[PDB]
Amino acid sequence: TQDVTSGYSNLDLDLRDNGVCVVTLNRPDKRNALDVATIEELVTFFSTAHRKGVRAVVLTGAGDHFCAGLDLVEHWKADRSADDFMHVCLRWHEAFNKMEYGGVPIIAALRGAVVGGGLALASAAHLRVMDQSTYFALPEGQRGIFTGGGATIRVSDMIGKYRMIDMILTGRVYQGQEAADLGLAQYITEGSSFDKAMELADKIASNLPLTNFAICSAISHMQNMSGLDAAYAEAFVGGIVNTQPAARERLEA
Amino acid sequence: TQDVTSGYSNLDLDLRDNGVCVVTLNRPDKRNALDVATIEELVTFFSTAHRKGVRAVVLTGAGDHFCAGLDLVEHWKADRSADDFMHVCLRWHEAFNKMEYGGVPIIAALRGAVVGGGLALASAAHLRVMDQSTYFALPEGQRGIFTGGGATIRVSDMIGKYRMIDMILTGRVYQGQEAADLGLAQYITEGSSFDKAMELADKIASNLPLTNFAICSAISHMQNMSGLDAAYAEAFVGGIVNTQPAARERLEA
Amino acid sequence: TQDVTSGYSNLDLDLRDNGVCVVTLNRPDKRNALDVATIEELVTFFSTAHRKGVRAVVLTGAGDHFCAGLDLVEHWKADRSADDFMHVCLRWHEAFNKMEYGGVPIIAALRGAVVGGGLALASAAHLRVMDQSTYFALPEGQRGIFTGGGATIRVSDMIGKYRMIDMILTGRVYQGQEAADLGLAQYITEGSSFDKAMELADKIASNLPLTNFAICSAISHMQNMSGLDAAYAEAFVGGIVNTQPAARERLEA
Amino acid sequence: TQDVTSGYSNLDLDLRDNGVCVVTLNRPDKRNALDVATIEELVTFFSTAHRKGVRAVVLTGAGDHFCAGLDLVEHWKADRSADDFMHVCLRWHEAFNKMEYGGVPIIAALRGAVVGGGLALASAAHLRVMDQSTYFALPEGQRGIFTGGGATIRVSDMIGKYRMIDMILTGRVYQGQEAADLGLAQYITEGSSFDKAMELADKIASNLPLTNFAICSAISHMQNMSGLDAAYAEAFVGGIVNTQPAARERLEAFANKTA
Amino acid sequence: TQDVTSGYSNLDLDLRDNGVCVVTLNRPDKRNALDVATIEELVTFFSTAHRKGVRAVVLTGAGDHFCAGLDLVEHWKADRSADDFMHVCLRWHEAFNKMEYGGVPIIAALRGAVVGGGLALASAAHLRVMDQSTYFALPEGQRGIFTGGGATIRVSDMIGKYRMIDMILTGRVYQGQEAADLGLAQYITEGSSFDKAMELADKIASNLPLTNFAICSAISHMQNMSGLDAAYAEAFVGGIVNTQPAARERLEAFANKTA
Amino acid sequence: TQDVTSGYSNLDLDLRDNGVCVVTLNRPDKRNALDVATIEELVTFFSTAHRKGVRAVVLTGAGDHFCAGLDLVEHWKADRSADDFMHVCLRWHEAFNKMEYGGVPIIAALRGAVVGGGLALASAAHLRVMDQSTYFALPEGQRGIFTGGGATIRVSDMIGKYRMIDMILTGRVYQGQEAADLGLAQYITEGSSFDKAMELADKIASNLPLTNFAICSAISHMQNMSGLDAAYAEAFVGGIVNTQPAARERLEAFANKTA
Ligand SMILES: CSCCC(=O)SCCNC(=O)CCNC(=O)[C@H](O)C(C)(C)COP(=O)(O)OP(=O)(O)OC[C@H]1O[C@@H](n2cnc3c(N)ncnc32)[C@H](O)[C@@H]1OP(=O)(O)O
Ligand SMILES: CSCCC(=O)SCCNC(=O)CCNC(=O)[C@H](O)C(C)(C)COP(=O)(O)OP(=O)(O)OC[C@H]1O[C@@H](n2cnc3c(N)ncnc32)[C@H](O)[C@@H]1OP(=O)(O)O
Ligand SMILES: CSCCC(=O)SCCNC(=O)CCNC(=O)[C@H](O)C(C)(C)COP(=O)(O)OP(=O)(O)OC[C@H]1O[C@@H](n2cnc3c(N)ncnc32)[C@H](O)[C@@H]1OP(=O)(O)O
Repeated sequence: TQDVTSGYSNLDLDLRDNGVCVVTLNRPDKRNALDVATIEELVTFFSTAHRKGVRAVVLTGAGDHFCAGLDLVEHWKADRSADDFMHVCLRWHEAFNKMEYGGVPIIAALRGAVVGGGLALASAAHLRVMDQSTYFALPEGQRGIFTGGGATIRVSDMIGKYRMIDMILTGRVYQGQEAADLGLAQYITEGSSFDKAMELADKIASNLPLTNFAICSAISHMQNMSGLDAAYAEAFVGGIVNTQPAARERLEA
Repeated sequence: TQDVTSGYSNLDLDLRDNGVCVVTLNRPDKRNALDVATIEELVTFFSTAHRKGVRAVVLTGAGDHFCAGLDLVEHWKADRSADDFMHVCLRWHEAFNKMEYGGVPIIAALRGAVVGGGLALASAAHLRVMDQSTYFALPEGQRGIFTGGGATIRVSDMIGKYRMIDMILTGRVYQGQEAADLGLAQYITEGSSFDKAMELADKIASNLPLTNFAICSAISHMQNMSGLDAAYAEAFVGGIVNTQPAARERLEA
Repeated sequence: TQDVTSGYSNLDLDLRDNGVCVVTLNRPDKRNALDVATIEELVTFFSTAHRKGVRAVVLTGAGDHFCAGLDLVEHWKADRSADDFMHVCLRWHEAFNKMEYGGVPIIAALRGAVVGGGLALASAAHLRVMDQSTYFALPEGQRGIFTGGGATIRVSDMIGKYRMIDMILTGRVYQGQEAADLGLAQYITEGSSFDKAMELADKIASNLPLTNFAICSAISHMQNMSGLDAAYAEAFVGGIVNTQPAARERLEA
Repeated sequence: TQDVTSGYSNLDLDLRDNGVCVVTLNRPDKRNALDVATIEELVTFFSTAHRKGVRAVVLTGAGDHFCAGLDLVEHWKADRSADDFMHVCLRWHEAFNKMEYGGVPIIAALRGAVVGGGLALASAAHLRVMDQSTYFALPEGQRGIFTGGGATIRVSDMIGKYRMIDMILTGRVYQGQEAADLGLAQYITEGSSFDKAMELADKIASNLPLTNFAICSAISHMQNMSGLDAAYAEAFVGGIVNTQPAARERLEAFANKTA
Repeated sequence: TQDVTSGYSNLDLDLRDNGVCVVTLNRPDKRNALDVATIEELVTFFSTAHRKGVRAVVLTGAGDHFCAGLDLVEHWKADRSADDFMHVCLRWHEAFNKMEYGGVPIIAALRGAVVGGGLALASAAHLRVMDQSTYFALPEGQRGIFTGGGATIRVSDMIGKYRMIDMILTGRVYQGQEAADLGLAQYITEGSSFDKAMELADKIASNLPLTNFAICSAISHMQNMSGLDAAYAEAFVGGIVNTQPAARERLEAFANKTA
Repeated sequence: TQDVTSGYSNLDLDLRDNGVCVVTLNRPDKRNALDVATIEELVTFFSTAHRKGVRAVVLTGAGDHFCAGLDLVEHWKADRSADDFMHVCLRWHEAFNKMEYGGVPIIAALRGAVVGGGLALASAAHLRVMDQSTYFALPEGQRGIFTGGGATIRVSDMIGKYRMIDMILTGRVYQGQEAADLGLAQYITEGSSFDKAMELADKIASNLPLTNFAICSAISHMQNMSGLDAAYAEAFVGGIVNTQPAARERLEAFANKTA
């Protein structure tokens, strides 16, 4: 429906009949580099997806490469001051925080380069599916750049603080089974990562809206707390989710 | 001694001469599903084990399956309100928090199904030993249920926040070497997981009570703090543990 | 230069022309066991390395073994009170916290035994390179000792809280590819770990001082915060690092 | 300007030439109770105020009472499920978190009742100015319910965890100088709270945008961290704010004696 | 009832018909010093009070002094090792954490000395009522020792980290209105603190059990989190408490004008 | 002694026979503005004071004003890059964190201006004694800049997050009894703040070294944790401090009646 798919210049959207929305980064000529305009579009989409009824998102990059990172051309031309760039980083965080804590399951279908800000974007999804062409790296460090978008936060949760520091400090590249085993992606396929992502998304979309909402917002929040306080919060999350009428019906079913 | 082993209807206890207590979930006809009464028995046992002198616990399920999770039959019949269930979840947390932070080493000897609330229980032990029949999953999500018992907290520490979200979101199953390598169990055996657990427990029971106490309570607490404040707490833990007379004797020995 | 290399009795220093400083634990006759005097030397070196211009550190042990841990001979002879030892532990933390958050990249070239306090020291480096002779363990637990130096904090980040508890509780030893895959070291070599560490250090030293500084201090700090507050801090770190003139020059370059 | 004050209904907006925007809850016949429509307007306004160039906000309620809290009528009628209401609460948090961490100085000009969700709203502003008619309460318990809008977090920061528990647990009312001294408001006036709020806002709007942004976002974030980690973050905030070109003229003013 | 008040020795218990239970430390000849036996009784009582249906607790000390703290005699005599005493402290925490996070409203009716561990005990209650004879101190330093029972945590929440450090570092004594204003007690009376505590408790007991449970457990937990994460948890607490069937009658009372 | 008071320039040090060391900022003609050289001396002194045996510190400023904050002249002239200044701020934190968590009791004897970084410095001490000439402010905004030295952390702990935001956001000045009551200083005197500080310090120095160390380091660390985790840490702190041999004589003093 146009109410979900229109309004974006750098994203191509395709809403399926079961509520799965394919969100395709659409600047293939620039390897889907993320400029401020695209980030704002991500903020808008992920701020409203839940309320608009989107049941799950399959996030992919148009072309052979998922995302080449922050748009360094725009950055270089903009000749940003430290405060201008700090502000740009907060917009990246607003988009990625809405993805991580927004409650709509996001499954990234990766191909080719998932680098720098592109790895930050991939990390903001709940699930990642990589194929035989996919590789991960934070190569900007070699050119004096500190990766943003919360990669230092999310990639540390994915592969461990020390492997994350190794990646940004050395520009080390991971791919194939090695990358999956490291924790960069939960799924690796010999075929189409898009098709595998759709299979996962369709199954997820068939689950209860509230249950998926809790799974895709409460767990990240609880990981930010002491486990002794998270326990208490979890009891309230379980109280609401597990006593919903639709849930009771499924148990009976 | 009856002072340690009597008083439980759903648990079968066997106290060995070296202080190792075998705690066996004993509802094999229901695949050791955890109902409120069993949870209360776990709260009682783990609230008092340290003060009663138990040196280590080998936790296992009677039968071919460790634990089938929360008792969904009791749940369905009870037709719980959100607040009734929130309260039931707090009891699960009281039992599992007493296990994790209580200071008595717990070694789970797993077999067959370790699912849903059963994985939450297994996660509350310090060590897990799995065998060739053991498998892990959080299958309730497919039926609209959010897993409780702190699995979102402990399993995230075990396998990573994103693999934990993947498990609850998709119902994904892990077993064999793959599960051990993922972080679901530190030990995998080709033989008896109970026998391997006993070997581990006997060695642990031969160590100093206070040292084991600190290992099995302080580390979980320190992980809940900033590493800069945990450092300070660790200095005091080390100060008390490492200057005990029994410790000095062992160095000399 | 003497301004960087002189002043240490238990450490041997070698400053290379590109700012890489080799810091060699130098008590090979005692397997580089760490006594209070050596710890104080580590506090001094790592408190001043950044301001003295050191660009990266290659940390190694003289001889066939990296570090045998806390000096148990000094400990036993000192017959320390709980408060005396608590104070000794705070000095270990001061040294290791200066290593972890000080902003100077530290690459440990490991060989042989990396045990007890020696594993705590290795863990305080950002990167670890192990060879075919390297092994890791926390064997003091068997003799009633709780490992200090923040190993419970850092090793948990490296291999997971539960694998860390397993190591201290059982004295379990890891080595070879198994240890690297577990997360004990990011690099494993069939040749010289010192040579591989130097290769890494030389590449790191060729990067921008400020970028390396942020990578080697900000990430550890952000991991101590809720991801929602770390996001904000990261924006300011990115703002300062990514708008430095030297960075702009490298983009143009 | 039309791009800042247009499109709203429950809120009345007035952008002054110096960048101060007066945001008035405009449902006086309902004592400005916050229903879902009004919360969504607050989410919209505070999500974009900074980027739209608003320099400061004076938040007030039309009529004799600032805000009576959650619209209990809409709530009772909707007969909400626990998940329906949890979702409503998250919208409140989206609005109030944007107010607290958004970087735009907000000064609440209070009058009369500042109760329940109304106190949650007042607490989400950086500064509060109360007058002699202002009174504070968390009467939720009386209705048999729990507060929301982050009142348990913000009011505890304002008056202390134990005084916040006392307020919701007993329904205790605070007003006058006692309320100001307790920490419910930094300013209390014998006259118009609105005029005092405008005075504060005009002075704030005359300061540097970046500096106000940091003050109105960084401090709340640093309070959520261990002080040892917050110190490191503070250094980066100061590094960016304290070396901005716009501050050098003022630093020079001190160098001599013009300042 | 016998299933609530039986089996104790160091504590005297009186369960009133409205569910208010009066818990009295009963060792007046020792100024109610807390020895290990008394702490275990507090652990037992507060671990089960909620499930036993206690609606509110009025905690008080027999005699002229609320509680003189750790039983120094038992302590000195036991000549405890550092690990022995660390274990004793953990039992204190088990009792006091159950009081703070247990969900049962606790109102302390203070008189005379509320010192050392005695202040730790008073701090573990949600509300404190002091009279004109009440005084507060953390004289541990004088004995050459550190406080316990979570006083460094709770008293800092009550009066501020720096005032808490001042108290233990100098042995400074607070009393009267000054103590109340400092944050040591929310209520101060010219008469009987016990009667004022009972008034508070009876009103609290007339509110909804679930609502009081949330107020007396959720707020302390949310203070331990970043405010951004606490907000999410608050939404779930409100979702459950605010949609409970028992609250609808009261919401209706407001819908009209009976309320 | 020469091994404690030698080698400094910007600081004047006087070690008294009872172990109390008077640390005086000695740049009165500059109102004791903290430049990089002075911060490095504070880092050096507080990094070693505990191991050197200093029992307590009385921190004061030469002249009529405690400390005017960051040396704005050096700052303006250096025309620092954001990273240069971030690094300067980290040095400030190294000094102030060593003061707060170092374990050596610090008592600030204030006079006149305690502003900007000067308040950050005063806030890093455990106790503050103000006189009738003392006034507090965070006038950074006026200079178009942000505070530093952890003022956003420590002052928020002292007077409340919202009063701290008010101070930097409006430049509001506090003084007299009002400042003391707000939480800016635990002690206010009609006479000499220095003499009152010395009285406090001498009494503190007469207590046990280990006990003071814990009080002056453990409490700040425990405030950075969830209260449930802090309780466990407190038990270990108490285990070590409360069983120290040196405290038994004092415990015995109570056993009888000599105490
Ligand atoms: C995210 S969790 C949040 C938890 C909470 O905040 S619960 C609410 C707490 N907050 C409270 O419990 C505050 C409840 N309200 C009051 O105590 C009083 O209304 C006031 C003290 C605020 C003002 O008194 P007054 O001047 O006498 O006005 P009133 O009581 O006669 O009410 C006038 C109208 O305002 C209406 N009104 C008034 N308050 C609301 C409302 N709150 N929702 C809906 N309609 C309302 C009232 O119904 C009337 O509507 P009408 O009959 O159509 O003319
Ligand atoms: C988890 S860490 C906790 C750290 C702390 O709390 S340390 C203790 C702090 N707390 C303190 O340091 C408080 C110390 N006590 C006092 O200052 C006073 O006793 C009071 C101000 C509380 C009351 O004064 P008063 O009415 O004159 O009573 P008293 O001082 O004559 O004492 C009467 C009896 O109570 C006894 N008594 C009194 N206090 C204790 C006790 N505290 N342990 C044991 N027996 C005690 C006292 O010994 C006497 O016993 P008796 O000789 O057999 O008749
Ligand atoms: C880590 S981020 C920290 C952020 C901040 O702290 S920013 C600063 C906040 N802090 C402030 O904004 C405080 C600014 N200072 C004042 O408001 C006043 O100087 C006082 C109220 C503190 C004292 O007033 P007064 O007795 O009239 O002294 P004065 O204003 O005549 O100044 C006398 C000398 O002290 C010098 N002086 C005075 N303050 C400084 C300084 N602050 N840096 C350098 N030189 C200074 C002043 O320049 C003069 O130098 P001179 O012309 O060579 O004789």
